[PDB]
Amino acid sequence: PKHYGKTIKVYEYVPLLDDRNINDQGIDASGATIVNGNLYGSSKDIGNITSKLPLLTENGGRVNRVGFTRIAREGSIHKFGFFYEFTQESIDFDSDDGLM
Amino acid sequence: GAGAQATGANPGYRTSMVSGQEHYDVYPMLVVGDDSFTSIGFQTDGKSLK
Amino acid sequence: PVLKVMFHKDTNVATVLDASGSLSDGSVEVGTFHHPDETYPDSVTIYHGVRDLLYKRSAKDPSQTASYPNNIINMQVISIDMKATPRLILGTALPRVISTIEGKDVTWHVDVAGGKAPLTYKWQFKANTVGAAFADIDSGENPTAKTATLINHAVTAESAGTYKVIVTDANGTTIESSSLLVVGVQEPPEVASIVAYPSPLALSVADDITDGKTVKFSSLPAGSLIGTLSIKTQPDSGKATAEISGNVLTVKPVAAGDTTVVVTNGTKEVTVTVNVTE
Amino acid sequence: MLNYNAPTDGQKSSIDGANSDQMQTFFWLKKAIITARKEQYFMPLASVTNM
Repeated sequence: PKHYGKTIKVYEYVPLLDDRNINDQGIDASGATIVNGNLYGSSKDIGNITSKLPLLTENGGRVNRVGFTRIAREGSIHKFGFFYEFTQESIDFDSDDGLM
Repeated sequence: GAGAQATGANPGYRTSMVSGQEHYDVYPMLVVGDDSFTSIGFQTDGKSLK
Repeated sequence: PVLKVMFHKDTNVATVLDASGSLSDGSVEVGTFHHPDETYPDSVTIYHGVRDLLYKRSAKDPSQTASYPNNIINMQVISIDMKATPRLILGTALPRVISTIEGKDVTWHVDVAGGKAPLTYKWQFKANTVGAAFADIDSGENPTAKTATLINHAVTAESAGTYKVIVTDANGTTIESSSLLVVGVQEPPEVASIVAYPSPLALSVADDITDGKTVKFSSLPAGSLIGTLSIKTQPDSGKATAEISGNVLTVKPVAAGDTTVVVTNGTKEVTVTVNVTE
Repeated sequence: MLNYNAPTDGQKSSIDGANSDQMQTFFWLKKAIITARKEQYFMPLASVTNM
């Protein structure tokens, strides 16, 4: 639409378990704060999955927290043009009618 | 990193760095036969997970 | 940069050339202007500047000035001839934000068109800590810093920051672009088990007693931090003697007998077999 | 004659003063990009036993 500039933007919502998800909401099963909010990234290793599984005790509270992020993308617009010139004598005395 | 240490003679197989030294990976390539296992369901109303 | 314009009355040809340059054709000097305009860089081209300069001068003699009815305002007959160096433009720009994890290589590429050959590239890095300023990347340690493409291997948490590339023309004209790097860090997976490498079995078997064996240890979960290793001397010291310095273990076989050694980091233990042959 | 300049990238339009700036400089589609759920293969194999 007009009167809005030259840019369009959108939001992309990153899933929970990707490595793009970077935040400080994480709390591990021990209850201590940890750097990564997502439990494990896009890692297929069995060791990380086993170590970072969300385990819940019989009487548990404030054990596992997760967080989310979003990403924005943009695009722009441009303008092009060109022209040409002629004289009346050229079209008037030319042998070929209908040159234009 | 479960595999043996990978030197410069690597012909192009995937490696992962463990304790500052590269090591080869291992891949499952699994076969599951009939009636090998079952799922225990607790208050699940006949489904695997609730 | 400042450009200089010369006008030839007879042929109606206007020449745009650098400040230092000069022409002996017989033209006169009309004025000067900045090709990249300070306030409106992408708004006006050379044609508008030349027209604005020519509006001031007189029709009879381009040496002197005149009012409206007596200027040079017909731009259809006037031809513009360009002799100055083409302006420096950024064909390819660095991505604004790059996200990656620890231990992966990242690459930045920039392409610059125009200017006066040759072109020189310099890369700079600003730390993420407060009160930090741009500092040059050591080209000696990283040869790619001089060239257009910059490559970093096995980035860490300290590699996060802002990277800027500076392109310098032969005349000193400078164009630049900036990018930001975000590095995600995870907690160590914790030690599950420890393994022995050359060798899990029999170590190195040498008949000579003076020969010493070399042992290296590792923790299977990738990225796990292994603590300081300690050994437990076990029953047959007469058969062999084991001494550990840091991670590596040195075993000297006094006698030709099989021995087992257990090495621990305080939580996990490794059972390594020692075989000695006379 | 771009007295509009480009409000984004730090340039100022001519009508706007040094202090003020354009209220709106882009368009937002309000339609988000989302990814589908990963598919499962080992789950249909399992047979459930009541506890």
